[PDB]
Amino acid sequence: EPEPQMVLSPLTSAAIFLVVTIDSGGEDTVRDLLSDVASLERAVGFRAQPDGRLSCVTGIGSEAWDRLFSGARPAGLHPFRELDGPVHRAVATPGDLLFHIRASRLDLCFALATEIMGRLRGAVTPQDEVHGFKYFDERDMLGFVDGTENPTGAAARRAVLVGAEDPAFAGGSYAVVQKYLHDIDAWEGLSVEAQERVIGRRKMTDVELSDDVKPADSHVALTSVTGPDGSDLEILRDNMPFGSVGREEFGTYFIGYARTPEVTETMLERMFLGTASAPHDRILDFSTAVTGSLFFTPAADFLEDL
Amino acid sequence: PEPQMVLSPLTSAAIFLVVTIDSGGEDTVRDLLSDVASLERAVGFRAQPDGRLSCVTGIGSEAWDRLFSGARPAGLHPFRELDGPVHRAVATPGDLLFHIRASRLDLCFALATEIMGRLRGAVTPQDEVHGFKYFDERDMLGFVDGTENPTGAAARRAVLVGAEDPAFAGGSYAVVQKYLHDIDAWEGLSVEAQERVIGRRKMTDVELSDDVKPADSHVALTSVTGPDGSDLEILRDNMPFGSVGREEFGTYFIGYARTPEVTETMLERMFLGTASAPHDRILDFSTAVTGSLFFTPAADFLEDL
Amino acid sequence: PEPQMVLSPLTSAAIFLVVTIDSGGEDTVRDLLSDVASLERAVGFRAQPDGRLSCVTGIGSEAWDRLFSGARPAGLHPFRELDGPVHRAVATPGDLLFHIRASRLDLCFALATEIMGRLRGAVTPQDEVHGFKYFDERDMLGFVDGTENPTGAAARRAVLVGAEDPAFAGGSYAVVQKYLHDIDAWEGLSVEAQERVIGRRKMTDVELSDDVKPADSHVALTSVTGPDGSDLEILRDNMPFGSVGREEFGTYFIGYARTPEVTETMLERMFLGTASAPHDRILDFSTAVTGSLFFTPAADFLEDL
Amino acid sequence: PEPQMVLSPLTSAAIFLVVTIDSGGEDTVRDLLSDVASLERAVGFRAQPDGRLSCVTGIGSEAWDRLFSGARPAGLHPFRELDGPVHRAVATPGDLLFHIRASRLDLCFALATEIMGRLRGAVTPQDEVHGFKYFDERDMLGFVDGTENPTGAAARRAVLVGAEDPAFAGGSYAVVQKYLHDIDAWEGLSVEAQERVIGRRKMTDVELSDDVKPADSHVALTSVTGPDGSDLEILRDNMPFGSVGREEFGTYFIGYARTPEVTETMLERMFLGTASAPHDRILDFSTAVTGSLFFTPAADFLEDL
Amino acid sequence: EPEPQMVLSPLTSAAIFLVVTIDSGGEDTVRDLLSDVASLERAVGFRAQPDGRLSCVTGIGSEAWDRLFSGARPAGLHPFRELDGPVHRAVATPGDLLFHIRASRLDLCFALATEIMGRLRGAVTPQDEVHGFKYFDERDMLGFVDGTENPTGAAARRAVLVGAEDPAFAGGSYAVVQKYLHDIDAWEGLSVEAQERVIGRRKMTDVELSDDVKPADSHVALTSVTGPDGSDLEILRDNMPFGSVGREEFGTYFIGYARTPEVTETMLERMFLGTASAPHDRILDFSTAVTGSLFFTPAADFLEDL
Amino acid sequence: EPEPQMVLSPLTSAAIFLVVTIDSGGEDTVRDLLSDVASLERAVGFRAQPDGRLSCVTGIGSEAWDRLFSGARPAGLHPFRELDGPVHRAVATPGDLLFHIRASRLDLCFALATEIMGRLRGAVTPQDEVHGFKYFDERDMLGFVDGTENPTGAAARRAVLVGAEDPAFAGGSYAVVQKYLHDIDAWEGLSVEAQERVIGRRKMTDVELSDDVKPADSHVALTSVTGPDGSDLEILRDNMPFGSVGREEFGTYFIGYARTPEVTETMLERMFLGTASAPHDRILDFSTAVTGSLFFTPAADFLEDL
Ligand code: HEM
Ligand code: HEM
Ligand code: HEM
Ligand code: HEM
Ligand code: HEM
Repeated sequence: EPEPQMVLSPLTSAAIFLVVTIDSGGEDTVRDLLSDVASLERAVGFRAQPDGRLSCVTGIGSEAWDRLFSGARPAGLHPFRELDGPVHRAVATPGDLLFHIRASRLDLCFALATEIMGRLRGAVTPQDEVHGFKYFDERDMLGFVDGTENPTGAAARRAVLVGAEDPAFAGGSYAVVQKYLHDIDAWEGLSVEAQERVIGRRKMTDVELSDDVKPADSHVALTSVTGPDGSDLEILRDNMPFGSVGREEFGTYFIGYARTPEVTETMLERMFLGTASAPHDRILDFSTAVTGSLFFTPAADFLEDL
Repeated sequence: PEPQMVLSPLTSAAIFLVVTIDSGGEDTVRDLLSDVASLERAVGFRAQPDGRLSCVTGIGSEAWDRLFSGARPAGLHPFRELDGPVHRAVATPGDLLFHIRASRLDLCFALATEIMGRLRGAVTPQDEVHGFKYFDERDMLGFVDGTENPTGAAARRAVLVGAEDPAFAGGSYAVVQKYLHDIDAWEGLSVEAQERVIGRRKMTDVELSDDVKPADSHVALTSVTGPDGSDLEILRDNMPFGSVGREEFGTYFIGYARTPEVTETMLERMFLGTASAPHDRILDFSTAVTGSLFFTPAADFLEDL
Repeated sequence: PEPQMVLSPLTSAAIFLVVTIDSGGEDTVRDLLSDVASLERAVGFRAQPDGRLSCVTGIGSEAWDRLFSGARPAGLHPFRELDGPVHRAVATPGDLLFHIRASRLDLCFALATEIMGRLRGAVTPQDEVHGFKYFDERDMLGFVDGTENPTGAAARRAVLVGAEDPAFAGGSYAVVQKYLHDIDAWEGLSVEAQERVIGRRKMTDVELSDDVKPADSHVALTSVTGPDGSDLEILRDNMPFGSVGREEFGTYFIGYARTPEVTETMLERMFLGTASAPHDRILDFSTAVTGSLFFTPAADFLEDL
Repeated sequence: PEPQMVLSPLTSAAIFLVVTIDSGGEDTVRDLLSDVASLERAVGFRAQPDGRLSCVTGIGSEAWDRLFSGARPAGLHPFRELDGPVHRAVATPGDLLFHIRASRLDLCFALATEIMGRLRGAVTPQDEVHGFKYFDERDMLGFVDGTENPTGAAARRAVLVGAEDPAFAGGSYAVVQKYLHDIDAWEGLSVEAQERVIGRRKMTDVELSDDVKPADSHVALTSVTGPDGSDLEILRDNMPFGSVGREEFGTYFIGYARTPEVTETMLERMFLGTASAPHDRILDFSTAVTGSLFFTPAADFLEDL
Repeated sequence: EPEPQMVLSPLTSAAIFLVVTIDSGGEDTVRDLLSDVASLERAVGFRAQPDGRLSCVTGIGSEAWDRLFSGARPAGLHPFRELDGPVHRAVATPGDLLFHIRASRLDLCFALATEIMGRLRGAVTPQDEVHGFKYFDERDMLGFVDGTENPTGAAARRAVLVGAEDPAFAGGSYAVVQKYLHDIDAWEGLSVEAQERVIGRRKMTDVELSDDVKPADSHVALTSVTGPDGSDLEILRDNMPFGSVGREEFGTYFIGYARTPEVTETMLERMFLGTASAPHDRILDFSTAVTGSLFFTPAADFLEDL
Repeated sequence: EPEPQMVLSPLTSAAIFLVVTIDSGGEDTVRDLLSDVASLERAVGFRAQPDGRLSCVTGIGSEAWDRLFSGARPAGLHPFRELDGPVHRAVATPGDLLFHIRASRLDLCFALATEIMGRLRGAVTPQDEVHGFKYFDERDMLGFVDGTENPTGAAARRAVLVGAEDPAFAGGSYAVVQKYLHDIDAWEGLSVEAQERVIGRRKMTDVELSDDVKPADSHVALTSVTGPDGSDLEILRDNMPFGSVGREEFGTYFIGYARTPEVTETMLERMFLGTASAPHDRILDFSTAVTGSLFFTPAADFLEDL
């Protein structure tokens, strides 16, 4: 049985997201580090038993996969697909390796990131680094509770882990990342009731709007997708807030895990390109994506066996 | 099948709500049942990771027949009043049970508010108790309460319906009784005399030897063996409650079991007695003022309505 | 002079008990008053360092005359009923107040049990509320409640009797009112309209600017400048309480001040209005169902009798 | 088969008790063994949810034959003394092991008190150590200790007896050794020299790379592969202990494994060395003063007595 | 203003009590350590802020004082006085220095004890070392809540700290220590109600027995002492449980702080020698003192300025 | 009478440091914000009682003081003095207003910073923003415990608050800030013993090196200063780590409070210009100051009485 990485684990109060590209000639250094990442996680993490909750999920992009490995590839691994809507665009930006590092304290995340990057210096170029923090009662920078309808238990396993559809890569997952910045000035121009209509849930109490008042171009409406067989298509989101007050940067770092990119891409298409009933997701009128990358997060034993 | 959170541990706060369904309110109730898990997530997610909010929803026998057209769970029936020579276990109205737990009362109250907001005009409240942890898991009689609950696999076996009733697998049966205690009488006993009523040491919670443990002690009467030698177990999530001004010192009893027959066997022994015991001595200091039985279906049963 | 714990912060749990003294109950009460500090330590020491148990004991005007001869506190009088054009602040009976707080309800309940056990047959309960923290220090209207309470030296100056009444230095005066809210009406307002009722932003708790704050908003009416230009302040320890099944969503108001005149001035503005404001708009959603005044003596007063 | 809590994590407090069984003590011991799980619950339930009390009970080779008729676990034998050219792994008496862990020492102490109370007059104590967490999971040599323990499925595979000995499935083997350290000699080494003794970086706990890791380093010598190319793993629940007055700075070693052969292989490598290492350098600063081997049966084996 | 040592600080969950004698010729070593002890306490303690709560209170015995210092001695400092009752005895045992180390965790206590003893090695001989631990809800090994009637606030300051009566030593205090071992076998044979009559309070609830039921030879009656002024004489007790289950050692480590030894001495005299109304304190029928020592704990500035 | 700002408060797990300049014409907006900052601190902080521990200390620079206020100036207020050593330089950088925001959680800090900067938009220009985090057991990025010798209690009050020497500004303090970046690659090539000789304390245990082995150019030797009266000159440090792993930015944000800037300036002179026995503080061989500013932090009531 393949052991997954920690893709099913819960939100934490601190996170570091690091995205790098692999420099020409840096492949051997990267493969050696991949084989040791679990050992590094334990080395740091054991220090803060029992409440540290340190984990690291490592993802590899399509272009990078083909530079690192030979043989079969995961069935759905491709570069992030840029979505060029009439109004809003989802950009593709460079990224070969993702390290999604979580803990209950930032120091543990920082210590592990330090160890990883120490091993990679001179082999990679950093592309993005975000230090995420919990904001009040699991809110995002738009002031709404964010993560509520994540799947749990068996449903999460079924939504997130590769299975018999791609048996050589069972136990893996696909992660899509996008860094979003928000236009807080425009957002705060809206009444609370108008913001609720953009999201599709009540702001303070986080209760979903009734189907009779929920707009068709609300975020919740557009990201609710059912498959041809009537099943709900779900993803697991580990979004974190971030920002810088003096630069007026207020962001949401989006990261979504799913057993095939087709689920997450369907959601993104609905948001950016719209449906017969909605031109686009109204959340995008206040949110700009500035990065966009797709990664395969292999089963943990795949990494170990390097 | 995914169960509701019937296996989850005791918490520091709880709200127990029992309502009856008004004639005409059935549709509203089915709508609400389909959404209860949603509402739980809406409130609970706000307080990850330490909130530990849960809600277990149960449905009574008469309500079942009013709400659903298909098969009935095999063990589902009205609570059976037990008319003992001295003490009585009353059967009181209740169609729907919401057993709400969290580490803080606010989460319980917020969720209860949302549930009741959806049911207003469809149901009549019968009982509402706000329970609280009392020191080191003590009840209002001063004893640790819940010690011999089953855990892990033993709990699953004792609590969850399985292949004996396969269309309802993952469900469970809850019996509730609200008890009020006569604390004046109880406090007139010595500690040793109280230990003989319960069957355990008061301060340390160690079981009395079989040599010393009276036949009519509570632990003796609620220890039941099956014909296959094995102990019959239930999972109890009792909480204290009360009002000092009204001299109300209570234990809210709630017991979960894979069949009601187990919890009914224990109640029979308590109230009706055995060869060796007229009745459970705990009932000399405890009066049951409610009594209701519910089936708590698997979570996917409620979602699919 | 050692004050009672009138300056201590909000806690997550409280019990408020208000009783009247039966005729012939005086001596039993006096004996209890002399022991209440001892009882608080008896229970509270069990939960050091985090229990934070306290009990503040207050005595009403009529009761004062029944219990004690000699000097009366200068400001002590029965709560004054306020009969406004639309809203009324009722005066209800109460001779003794016990304001019990802790970080856990069990500690409060244990202490209340001890106190009432010592008073049984000498007093009659008038009110009992069990308050709980609601999210991030919110009240049942959904606003952060207590923000502008004074701290440090400013609190001491606002709350404790000093040289103006030297025999009773270190005392304070408490006004209590139990309020029930009309949540259905309140929830009919937009958040922006709610903010204009209160005078602060709802989610972020920032005060509205003076150019937008309505004259009949709550913050506007309860901001009162004294003879010297400075704000007259009180210390509020309001707690939410309620019952979902009875649709009872409440705020237990308790405010401490060095003279009742401050609190009474605020009440008059709220209920009777001013030239600028008909009445406090919070009262269009909030009904007072009790109203009592108490003097809370210095701790050494109680210890000596 | 329900295992005892041999797979559970390190805790901040522990008591290790080793005793021998006196003449005629067998019946008393068998009665205790049947009740030990009940005693754990008695104490443990008091400190839900965070007490994390557990007790693992082990029985030695000679004791097994005195207590039980019928089959013996395949791997149970007396601890094998190893007399190396420089260092010795001593064997000392021990019939019963109690490995008691919790998040607080009180819980461990209370359970140990109850156990020893039942055994008074039937057993002679041989060793008692009260262990405590030291900073960030450090040992008395200043190194993080426990990092490479197996977890999850790998831990089950490494620790629990399976189909190779089916009557005893769910059991495990525990080896204990009390080590005292020469802290003066240790503190005479540079940090970098200490890291070469252990095989990991001192502050950050990162393993030295293979190019730099000495062959007589502790991590090198206790890394063993079976013929399959499989890593042989044990689960260590080591705790620091000591007495400053007596200059007693210790490590209480306890390691669980599915067969004693794994742990014995490691001890042989440490004490007797390999082709490339005379002995483990950790032993130049560490002296074993006890050594015993126990079998820890499945929990239901004990309950069935 | 004299700065006291942490003699007013509350009970903690962990404690080490160390008593040593000063070997011949060890005086200079000890004086240097005394000047450094606050610095050692910060060196260890700062690592664990804000919740470590580490403190160390250093005391010096009467004989040791004369060996260490010339000039003024504190007025109340003398060797502990042996009390030879008809039945029970309070023994006097050697002790020149006391270290009363407290924290929320035993590691901090142990680390600081280690640094202290490492500096005193070869200059001192250990006489006693006890590792105390909190037992449930502030109970002692007899199962009673212990510490309830300790003074707080200004009442504690008045009771504990030397003031104008000995101005050269203002902000000091006096500590008496006794290690007690209990006969738990005998104690656990009593009914709870009989135990309550020994102590003077309710066992489970910790409420004081009323005057009309409390026995004259109960512990609470014998340790309640009114001064000339008709006011209560008070001490501050930081008693901790300790023991070893194999040796049947179940102990109370008594430590009591007071502004003058006369207060603690009066209490001990009542307990061990009794009154007109009581032969002795019934607690002593289940408790044997095996050490007894008296220390002065100077103001912190005294130690640093030597 | 005078209530200080929270300059005596302890270290917390999270901090934001914001330094801004006041734009031409920004003065009135700033004065209005200064009068409201306490109300904003309460608006956010009350939400998180009792464990949020939110505070904000507001400082004003020398040039800004004269732009903002008429009448008396604090006696010690002047621009930060650049120190140009032979090897190392302490740079002076622009800064009119300092907001030192601390809490147990970063969200509270970020929320309050957001409210302050929202009021100042168009009136100020940000110069520096640092989000500090606790690193293990109060360590800095050099791996040493940092803060140990801070004064406490009465000694802190005396070291930090202005008193009768400047009675109009009694209850204020002076803050010096410097953002340091560390050369961790160079630092990590030193043995632990060599690092200990740079700092002047044992790395793991934080015990001070004895006076025989402590190098005269060690950090602790150079920042140990006695006044003419023989007494130690003390400051209160609230230094926090910060960093970005991808940029290899590993920093110490230095902030030191004192009753007069002369104390802190003497320390800086010793560090940067050295003594007869030490060319400069060895810590500076691994640490570069990239900001340097001096602020007066007035009593709370001074800000309010605007
Ligand atoms: C731009 C920043 C984003 C923000 C601030 C945001 C915020 C939210 C919020 C507040 C909710 C409702 C509560 C919850 O269930 O989590 C929500 C739901 C959801 N979001 Fe987003 N979201 C963002 C981007 C995305 C993206 C890019 C996707 C998909 C690619 C996505 C997929 C979802 C899904 C599947 C749900 C659950 C809908 C349901 O089944 O009820 N979100 N998000
Ligand atoms: C006044 C109401 C009740 C009180 C205060 C109470 C209290 C207790 C206490 C103190 C114990 C011993 C510790 C423990 O194992 O939990 C106990 C055990 C138990 N009670 Fe009750 N109980 C009550 C009602 C009931 C009822 C109505 C039932 C069953 C219908 C029940 C079933 C049990 C069971 C099964 C045990 C475990 C006995 C054993 O296996 O040792 N109890 N209860
Ligand atoms: C229905 C009952 C009440 C509710 C729900 C309520 C709620 C609030 C809220 C939300 C605030 C703003 C935040 C704060 O500073 O605490 C506030 C402020 C205040 N309330 Fe009330 N309150 C009630 C009754 C009263 C009463 C009866 C009094 C006085 C007799 C009073 C006096 C004050 C005062 C003095 C302030 C501070 C105003 C300022 O200076 O900004 N409140 N209340
Ligand atoms: C003498 C006292 C002992 C001390 C202080 C000690 C300390 C340590 C330390 C610091 C580590 C490295 C971190 C870790 O992975 O836990 C380690 C690893 C280990 N120790 Fe020891 N140990 C001792 C005795 C033993 C004994 C007696 C055994 C086996 C019979 C043992 C088996 C192991 C194993 C298997 C590892 C993991 C090696 C690896 O796979 O990396 N240790 N020990
Ligand atoms: C590179 C920036 C800095 C780092 C990493 C740093 C680190 C340290 C460390 C590790 C200590 C020893 C433990 C302690 O007592 O806090 C220390 C002490 C000290 N530092 Fe620094 N420091 C730095 C800059 C400064 C600056 C700029 C000053 C003064 C202007 C200063 C003043 C002090 C003082 C007064 C002490 C206490 C000395 C004693 O009395 O023992 N430090 N610092």
